[PDB]
Amino acid sequence: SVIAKQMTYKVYMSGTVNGHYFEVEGDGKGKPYEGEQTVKLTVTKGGPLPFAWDILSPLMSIPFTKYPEDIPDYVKQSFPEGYTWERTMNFEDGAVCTVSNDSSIQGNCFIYNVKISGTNFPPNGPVMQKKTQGWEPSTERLFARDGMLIGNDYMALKLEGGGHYLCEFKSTYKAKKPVRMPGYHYVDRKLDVTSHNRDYTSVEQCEIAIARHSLLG
Amino acid sequence: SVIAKQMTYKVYMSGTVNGHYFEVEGDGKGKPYEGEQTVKLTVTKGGPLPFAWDILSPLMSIPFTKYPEDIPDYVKQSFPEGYTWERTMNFEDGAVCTVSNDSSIQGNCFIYNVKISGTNFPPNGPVMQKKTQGWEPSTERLFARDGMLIGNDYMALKLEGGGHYLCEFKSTYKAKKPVRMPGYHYVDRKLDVTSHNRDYTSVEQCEIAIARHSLLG
Repeated sequence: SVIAKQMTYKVYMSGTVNGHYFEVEGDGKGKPYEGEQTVKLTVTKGGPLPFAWDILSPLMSIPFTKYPEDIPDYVKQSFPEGYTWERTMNFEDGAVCTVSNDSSIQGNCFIYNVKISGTNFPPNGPVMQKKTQGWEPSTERLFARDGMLIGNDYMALKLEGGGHYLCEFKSTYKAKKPVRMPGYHYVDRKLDVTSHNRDYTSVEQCEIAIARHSLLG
Repeated sequence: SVIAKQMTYKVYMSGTVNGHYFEVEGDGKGKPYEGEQTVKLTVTKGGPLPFAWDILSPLMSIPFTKYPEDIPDYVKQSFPEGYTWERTMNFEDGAVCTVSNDSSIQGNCFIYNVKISGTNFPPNGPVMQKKTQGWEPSTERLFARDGMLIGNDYMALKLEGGGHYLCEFKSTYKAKKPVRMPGYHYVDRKLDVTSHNRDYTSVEQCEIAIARHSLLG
């Protein structure tokens, strides 16, 4: 097993949202087998960002998911060779982000290369007016198809003054070598911003991610 | 007590799928506060149906959901006046159904009026070829907006041979008077066809439904 009980990672993010180019670099660590991690992000280009930080936070570490012994762990099995993923984020006011990731390993250090293209955020909307206050806890539905893992997740941003702003995640995770596939299952997650400077050009995040069966049956 | 701890209901369904008209009538009973119910359905017009029974099974009973004390029960509070809902079912092969419900109560019997319009089921697809083998248990994500309950569920039909046929549920539930709105939460469900005749003109189903918060602290 190339995945130690304690691990670090580096994330390199680049892309455009509503035509605004930026780069973010991150240093993370955690306990992959406990589904616990933390990351320090720096906006290295195009900060301060003109859009809500929250739209980037779930793009900056699926090896840090607690899997029980009876549910094959697609992502961890992929190492050392690693995996890629693609994701679409469909926001309820019509905006879309497309994201691609390539993940690899270097000693005790995962390396994530992530690219985002986001468009059609209304200038009106809570993303460009920064009215978001973090994501609700969520549950990804996962199942195996043609040797890839398909993920779906109904995510929701909390809005300044009470309501929610919805975002549908669709994810395709692809190991760079075939691995043992899981059955139909779920991952419960909780993602929080745990620190920031005033303009969110320096940010830290905590995540907890635990796989499980369906609760009923 | 508006809603008794042992209740019956009557379901009246009519609609069109790929232009085929049909009517279904049901007698149900269960324990609304324990999230347990059974129903006996008869296809009274247009039988035998030329499409998989499974696409109708989740359209014929949200009063029968076990809610814990701390999560407001939107649907039970709406009685005796009742509620309406609208649901879209979006299948991954481009098939779609739109559904509308109106519900009320009469003594110890709920009355459900449901109308469905479905189309675009391909002739060699699993619905028109009757290759489906029931729904996976699922989890509906619910939250409050402008006195209404918004629900989203990532559903999956099991197929002959072992894959899945995905369907996205989007639901809007509307109480007929103002009630105490719940916070963001989940309902887990398991729906089984427990008995049927060969052409599915007589069918019995069982359902379990339980509300909760996220599993993570």
